[PDB]
Amino acid sequence: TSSGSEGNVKLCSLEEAQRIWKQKSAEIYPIMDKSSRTRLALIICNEEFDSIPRRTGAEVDITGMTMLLQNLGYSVDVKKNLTASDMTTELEAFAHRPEHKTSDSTFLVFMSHGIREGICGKKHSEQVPDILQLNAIFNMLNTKNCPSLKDKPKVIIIQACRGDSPGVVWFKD
Amino acid sequence: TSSGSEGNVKLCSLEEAQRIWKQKSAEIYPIMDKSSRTRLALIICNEEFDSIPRRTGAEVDITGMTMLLQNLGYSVDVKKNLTASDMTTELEAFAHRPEHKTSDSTFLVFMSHGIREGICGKKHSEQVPDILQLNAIFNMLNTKNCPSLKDKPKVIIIQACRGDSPGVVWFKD
Amino acid sequence: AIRKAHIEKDFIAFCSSTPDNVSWRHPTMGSVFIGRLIEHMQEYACSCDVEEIFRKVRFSFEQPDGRAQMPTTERVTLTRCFYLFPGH
Amino acid sequence: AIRKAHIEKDFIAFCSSTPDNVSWRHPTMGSVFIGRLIEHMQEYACSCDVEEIFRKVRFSFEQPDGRAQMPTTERVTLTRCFYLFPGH
Repeated sequence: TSSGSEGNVKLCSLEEAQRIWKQKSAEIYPIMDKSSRTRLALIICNEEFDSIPRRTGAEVDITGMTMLLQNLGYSVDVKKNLTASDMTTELEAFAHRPEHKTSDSTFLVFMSHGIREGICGKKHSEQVPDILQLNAIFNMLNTKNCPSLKDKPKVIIIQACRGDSPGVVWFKD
Repeated sequence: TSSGSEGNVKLCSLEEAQRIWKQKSAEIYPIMDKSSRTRLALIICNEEFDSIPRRTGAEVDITGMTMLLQNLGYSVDVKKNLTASDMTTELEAFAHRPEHKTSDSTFLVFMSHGIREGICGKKHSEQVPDILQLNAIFNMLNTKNCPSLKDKPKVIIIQACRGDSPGVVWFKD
Repeated sequence: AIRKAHIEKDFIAFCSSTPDNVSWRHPTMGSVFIGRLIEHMQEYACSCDVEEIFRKVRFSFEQPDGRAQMPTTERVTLTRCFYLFPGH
Repeated sequence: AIRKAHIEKDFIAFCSSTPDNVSWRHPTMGSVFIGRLIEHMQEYACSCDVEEIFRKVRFSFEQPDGRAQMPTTERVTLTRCFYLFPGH
């Protein structure tokens, strides 16, 4: 039933779970006790911008990803319409959350306009770029800057253009 | 026995192979008939440089990778001590090889000094950089520039530094 | 006593398209990558590790239409399989 | 008739270390990443797809010594599993 905490996410049965622990021995990330764990996730979505077109439909993305991450056991912080500077501040704050110490993993989701260089902040324009680089995201969440997530999977999801090209070539059929 | 064409590579038995095709249905790359296929691989290794220290032990790497790729069914071209310009020329020539049309896959292996920006050519110095970017490698082998490898796995292996840092942090034990 | 740890490890990034290329967003249905990711996570979190799920998402994009994109996994330092074990 | 294909697809790159960081080469034994890659390919090509083999190589580097490195898989657009089927 979709009325449960896991919503539309299909459940892993105990039979499935023990088979998974058989197919792969000591090569699975450990999960913490459901009763005591404090999993966190972060969603940064830029929909309304100063200079670039509004991202109509972004609310559908926020709703879908928020509910999915909750279904998977994560407490989700949603931040909207941030400059690259604000994104950096929010990511640093996220890295400092005490809940990560009693968590086994994290998800970070970024949704915005993008260019080859990276992800657009709310103030971005061609004349005055406002860009967050993927490299900065990794640096803020690594073992130096986020020791609480040492040895724990950190999944980064990015919805953004990476350039202007349609991404296709023709071939004779 | 290691006297065979596959050398020290453990063989996949017919029993293993059919089980693999059961565990995963239509989600495996097709392999071409062994009798007619013409698999190619390329190894570019820079050992001797104008300005930077000689890469002692590089011959061990060339021997090991060449024999491994042959064991896996690939005809291996080995190119040594190339400028970034020469590497680009060699990669373009490799992309144009007619054998790729009757191949199911390729391996490209690059071994050199490296910096954050990319892979060092033989002439590289801090004053006059001679760098091949990973981005250029992908572009030369993509569907536009290498249509013969459309839908076929292209595995790129890079042995090189990516900066000066030891890659470690301390934690209290 | 102090001990050394890798500075960067256990990351996986999943981007909506390949470098240089666009990603698509429907004004009412939302971003195509996001929708597809959710559908695959819902279906496969129970049986597949995250790397495998991302592969399946990529496979679903394989036959391009007028609005093409190919999601890409980037900068992967997962040393183990990441199963979500939904319900646990 | 003409048909559209993705410009970039079916790639996997595997680098010897993470961005910013060194990779090690022994003067007589060769590069540590290369040696480790060969050993894992020899052992696992028969049973594991290339993505899985690369994961195992990463796992083997997990406990850092005085010469640490963490190989990284990059820019992955494999839509299927790549099994080498050695001997076939």
